[PDB]
Amino acid sequence: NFRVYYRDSRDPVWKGPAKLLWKGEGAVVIQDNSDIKVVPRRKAKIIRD
Amino acid sequence: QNFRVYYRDSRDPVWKGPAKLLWKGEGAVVIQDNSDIKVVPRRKAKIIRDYGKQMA
Amino acid sequence: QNFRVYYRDSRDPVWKGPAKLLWKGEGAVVIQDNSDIKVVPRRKAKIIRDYGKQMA
Amino acid sequence: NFRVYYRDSRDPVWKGPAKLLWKGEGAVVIQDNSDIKVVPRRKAKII
Amino acid sequence: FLDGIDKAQEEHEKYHSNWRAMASDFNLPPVVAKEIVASCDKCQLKGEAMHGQVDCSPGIWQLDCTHLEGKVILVAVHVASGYIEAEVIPAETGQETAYFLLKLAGRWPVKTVHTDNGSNFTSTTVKAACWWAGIKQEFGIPYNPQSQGVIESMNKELKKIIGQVRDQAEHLKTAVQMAVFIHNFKRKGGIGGYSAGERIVDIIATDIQTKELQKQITKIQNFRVYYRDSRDPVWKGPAKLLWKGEGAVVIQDNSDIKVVPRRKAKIIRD
Amino acid sequence: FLDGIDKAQEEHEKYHSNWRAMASDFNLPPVVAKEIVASCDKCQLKGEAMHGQVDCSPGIWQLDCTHLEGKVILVAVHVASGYIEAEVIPAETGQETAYFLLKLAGRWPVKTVHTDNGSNFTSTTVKAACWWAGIKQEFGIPYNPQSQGVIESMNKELKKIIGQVRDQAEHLKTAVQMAVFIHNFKRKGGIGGYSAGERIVDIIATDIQTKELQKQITKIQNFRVYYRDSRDPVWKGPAKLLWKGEGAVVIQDNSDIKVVPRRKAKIIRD
Amino acid sequence: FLDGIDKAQEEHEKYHSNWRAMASDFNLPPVVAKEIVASCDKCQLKGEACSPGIWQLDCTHLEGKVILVAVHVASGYIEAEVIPAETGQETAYFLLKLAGRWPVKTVHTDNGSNFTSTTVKAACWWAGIKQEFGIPYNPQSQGVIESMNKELKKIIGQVRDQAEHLKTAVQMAVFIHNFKRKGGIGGYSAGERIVDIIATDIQTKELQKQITKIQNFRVYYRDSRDPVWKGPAKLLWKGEGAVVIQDNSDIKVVPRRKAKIIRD
Amino acid sequence: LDGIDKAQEEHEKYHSNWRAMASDFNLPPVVAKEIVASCDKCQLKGECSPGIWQLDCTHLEGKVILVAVHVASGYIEAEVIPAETGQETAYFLLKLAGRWPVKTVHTDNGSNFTSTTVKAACWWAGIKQEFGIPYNPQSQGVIESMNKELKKIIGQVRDQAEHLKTAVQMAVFIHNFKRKGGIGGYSAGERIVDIIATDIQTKELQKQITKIQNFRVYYRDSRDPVWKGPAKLLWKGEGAVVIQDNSDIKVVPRRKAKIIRD
DNA sequence: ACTGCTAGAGATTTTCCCGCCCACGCT
DNA sequence: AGCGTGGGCGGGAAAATCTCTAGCA
DNA sequence: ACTGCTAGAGATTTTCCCGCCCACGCT
DNA sequence: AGCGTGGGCGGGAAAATCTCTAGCA
Ligand SMILES: C[C@@H]1CCO[C@H]2Cn3cc(C(=O)NCc4ccc(F)cc4F)c(=O)c(O)c3C(=O)N12
Ligand SMILES: C[C@@H]1CCO[C@H]2Cn3cc(C(=O)NCc4ccc(F)cc4F)c(=O)c(O)c3C(=O)N12
Ligand SMILES: [Mg+2]
Ligand SMILES: [Mg+2]
Ligand SMILES: [Mg+2]
Ligand SMILES: [Mg+2]
Repeated sequence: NFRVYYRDSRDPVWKGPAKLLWKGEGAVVIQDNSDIKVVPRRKAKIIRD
Repeated sequence: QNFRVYYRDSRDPVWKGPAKLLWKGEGAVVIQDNSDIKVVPRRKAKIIRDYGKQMA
Repeated sequence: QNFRVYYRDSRDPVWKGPAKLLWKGEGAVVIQDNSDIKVVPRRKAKIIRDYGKQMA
Repeated sequence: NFRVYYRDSRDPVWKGPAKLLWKGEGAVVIQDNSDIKVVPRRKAKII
Repeated sequence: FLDGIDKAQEEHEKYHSNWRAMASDFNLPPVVAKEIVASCDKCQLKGEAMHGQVDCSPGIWQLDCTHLEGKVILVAVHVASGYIEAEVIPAETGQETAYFLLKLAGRWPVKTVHTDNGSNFTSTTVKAACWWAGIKQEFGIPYNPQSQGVIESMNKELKKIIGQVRDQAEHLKTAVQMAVFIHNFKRKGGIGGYSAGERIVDIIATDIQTKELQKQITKIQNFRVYYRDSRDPVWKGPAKLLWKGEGAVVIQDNSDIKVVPRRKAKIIRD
Repeated sequence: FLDGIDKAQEEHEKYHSNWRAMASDFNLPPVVAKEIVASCDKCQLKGEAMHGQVDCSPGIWQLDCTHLEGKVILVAVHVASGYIEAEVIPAETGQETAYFLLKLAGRWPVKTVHTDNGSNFTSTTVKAACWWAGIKQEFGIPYNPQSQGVIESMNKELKKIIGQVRDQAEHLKTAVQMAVFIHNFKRKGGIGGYSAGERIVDIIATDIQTKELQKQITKIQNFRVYYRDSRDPVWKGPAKLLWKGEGAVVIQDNSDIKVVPRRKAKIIRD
Repeated sequence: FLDGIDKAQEEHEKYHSNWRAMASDFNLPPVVAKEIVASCDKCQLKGEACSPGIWQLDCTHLEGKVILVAVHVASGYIEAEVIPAETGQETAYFLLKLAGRWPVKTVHTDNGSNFTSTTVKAACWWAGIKQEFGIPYNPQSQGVIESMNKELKKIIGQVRDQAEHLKTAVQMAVFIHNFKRKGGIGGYSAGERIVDIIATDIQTKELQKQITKIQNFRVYYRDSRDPVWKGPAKLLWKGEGAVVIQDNSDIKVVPRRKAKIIRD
Repeated sequence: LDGIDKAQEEHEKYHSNWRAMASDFNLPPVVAKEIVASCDKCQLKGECSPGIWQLDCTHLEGKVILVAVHVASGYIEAEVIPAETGQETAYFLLKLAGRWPVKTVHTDNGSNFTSTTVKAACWWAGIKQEFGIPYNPQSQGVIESMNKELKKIIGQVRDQAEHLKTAVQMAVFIHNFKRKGGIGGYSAGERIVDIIATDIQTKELQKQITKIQNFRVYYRDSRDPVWKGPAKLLWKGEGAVVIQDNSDIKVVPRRKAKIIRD
């Protein structure tokens, strides 16, 4: 039960937060409001809470 | 039962080995460097038999 | 006249220290990390005093 | 006396050989035939 | 909470302060400073510092289209070995790429493809062809060229070799064939000094010669292992022994590829 | 000359093989393999892998124009501290850069400038102004943004902070001033937890303390070292003693900063 | 070292030298010097209301062109700015400039039309600046501000032939007053004294910053030849084998095993 | 490592070659190759070379299909060619040389395969070429019947594709995999990799022994300083090197041995 | 549910060799 | 006191690894 | 004659502390 | 035999450093 924020692809601005659905070792799938998206760990960051 | 496996671990940019294989299925391979039981998944495996074994 | 010098060496972008200054000129600086007597060019030097020196 | 080859920067090809004139720890000045140019050590090579 | 904590709140409101600045100026423990950096959603950092892992199983095969001299070049690479083929395409359309993949599967034990989301690799024709050949189709993270980085580096390499040997032949595909031959046989080094031709021979030959060997072994060998693990006195089992150790054996109980010491295990003949 | 060596020569003529290729296929020592890699002048490689050294002396100051939202922003940074000053320019013209430089020199002990070869930093007005203020000019490698990159990293930091505080102020340069203020005073950390504003105080204060202490201590202290070097019993001197060691003093005889042991040295009172 | 305490105490009794002199001379920790200068009777001066951010502000309209001149009065540093139009936004912009480069704590100005707009109020609220209007912190340097402005006008009278444009000559002139006007007790140009005062301000405020967390803390202590746990004393200097504390009024050293540190 | 003497009786009685005595007695391969070299009766000629490839033509539906055969494994592929000229064959033969190590090309001397372009490409490659000569005449009918079987596969799978060459690729895939049998019911890949890997093994042992035959061993025996030699080194061991002076297999201690450098 | 990576250049360590010479073993 | 070997050492070649970087658009 | 560098995120190592409890001193 | 104290131990917080990366047009 953590928030996540992310750097969108080919962009410098960041968005979020989103809810985790399935964490992976390189990339995570998440739901922002209706956006089931996968995003690499180097292009995003989870909140510890 | 006498082959050699090159491998690497997660979050590391270098390959390692050669370990000896101990058992194989398809998904998971167990290998042995000096005394370890490395349960390496198939996505990180490198299974060969080098042809410089003629001295070994 | 003990001082604090942060510095690095060639081919390494990691700064090290803090050495004690032993002598200074205009191009060459003599410093001392623990027992080495290092001679550092002026364009590699960092010469400071901590405000937290007041504990030491 | 050392041959030098070099990649001119903002370019992908390579040129050379040529003559060193004065070596520096990051970049070296070079005569090609009459071209006195200094070049980084990450875009060249000394034989 | 402290009044300095609320002033740090105002300071992060006005200036988006560092955690170390607030921990200095108000004598704060670092955890509340980390929370206040985490508080303002405009204070969002630059992500993590660790690269992912490109899967190295022999049944996978990477492809990519690249561009040179206005022409589209299809390159394919075995991920485990770097055996490379490359060709000119007539046009960047999915049917010709499906023909390319059928040549690939007809010449090589290909199970899985792993490409980007380009226009050529998203037709219905490649879907029909990979269903015809039984290929595991898989695509990457939609705009990350890192998961394809092996074949992108090999796109760099063959174009570097084309830069060496474009002069010997007239047209593009001739020097392309010369270059891909030079890399697949003459370029030596890497894993065992070999070129990738000998390496992919090693890979698939040891794959077959090991999997039929263990398939012949496991129908002969069958031993069932009970075990009493640590922190408990129950003798759990039976388990399938993968390999007998010297002080600790390796088994699988129901799903877990686990190690039990021989004093904590018990191998039954059947 | 073995026959396979000239055959390796024709092999590299046809294929430009690896050194390890000719070492394997013809049982060659690696020296002639490296020779034949060095033979073909079309076989020229990717060069050398080590990063150069950007100078760290307190009198130097980086400057560059950058571009954001159609506007040109002139940024200058002190190298040893990371103290930053930046403004919106009217137009990219060297007279306005000279005005910015004269503000810099009038507010800070600036000895040497260090920019790229941009159009604004090449006008004769800048050279007249820096000769008026007595500034040493210096420009970098004509297409290398690396030696001038410590400032570009700060440009990245600056535009990142502009992204944080562009919503607070209405006008652009107002938020820019707020941003450069936030970076110069609020952002703490780095070397010893400091923001750059106290670091540039620290560097210049130690500079205008240490060499004056040194100047007032060298007029008093004057000792001349006649030293016998190693592999030499002759007592060479006199040398200026820089500092007395415990087992090895440091001296300068003619131009050489030598660490000579005290048994190998001889410190005359005058 | 630990016996230099009383021979610093007699120095502050007879001569009443402040904590910097007894700190640097007796090679002491600074906190015992601050406690000795605090323990004096008549050595307790006034508070802050010292300030290094003593900034006088004065507008002038030379050649019908606006020059705003600010002075770091605490060590005699001056700078200025050429301003196109008389409005509050220009003053807010320049005051944010001064606050961005130097830690502007205090500004002394008048209540004129140029310096009294609400954008200036929003700017100094965003910076957190104490502001004065016509009041000198001390009325000594009030004539020195005027004579310094006239001295800068004389410098302009020199170097208007050194430049073509107004503001170019202005920048040349403020450079010249930043360096080419020597003097004082050690021939310093102009900025060496101001970086001295800023460095000393940073050092004393970081020592205040060091001690303001220690005053929460307590140390219950016993001694050698005694398991009794007296206190809770006040910690001066956390030591390696001997710690400096004060129980009631005596500056003592105590073995570290005889200590017990309340962390709040 | 005591199998060195009982390998000799095995190759004397039954004359099994170096692979059998290498794998059974668990030896280094060089001593097995030298014991089968000591066979005064049994020997094998080379040009054997398993890089044998056959070329064949057809013109099906007015479209040229050029068929190559790996003769050593029975592997076959084929490609669609638009026009009958030498440049197409140069492209195809450079394709085969790029993927597989071709060294032996058997073909006819037809007009469609005898331009100078393929001769220039072959000089660039270095391939021994054959023109009408079978290396051994057994598989000559096997190639013909295999091409007829591939035409039968085309007759199967022309309803599996619309275009010609698409069905051609489907068919060569099917003959690469779906046609099985033999001693293991194997695919074509599972035999062609066993064909090519032992070639790499044999040439790697050949190039391994190329350098050693320059070198000599001057050695003395135990309990005596009699410095004999120069023997031939076979296996440089960890404590006991393996040599032979005239005909005796000798394990000799390394201190008792001495190596001439060239 | 996904995932940076790979060939080349000094640089550095390490490891045989050789010769040799100083240290020892025999007439 | 001649003569006949031995052992490590250092000088050096060379061999394995570290590491590090351009570059893939 | 010149020269990549710098702020942040885990990751890992290191180090006070504390409480405590088991080991050891007092009536 | 109760009673009163100490010493390392581990659990854990947390603090320093190391490693590594986006990104600057
Ligand atoms: C018009 C002048 C004339 C000379 O050439 C151009 C081109 N240029 C290019 C970059 C650039 O690519 N920055 C990103 C970057 C990438 C890698 C790295 F190591 C360092 C880096 F800063 C600049 O920053 C920049 O100022 C210029 C410039 O000013 N000019
Ligand atoms: C039209 C499809 C649709 C999807 O997005 C584009 C854009 N793209 C960009 C690169 C690229 O940036 N290569 C240089 C590179 C840089 C960094 C790194 F780690 C690896 C690298 F290869 C490609 O290679 C590539 O194939 C594509 C592509 O195909 N497409
Ligand atoms: Mg792509
Ligand atoms: Mg690509
Ligand atoms: Mg620029
Ligand atoms: Mg730039």
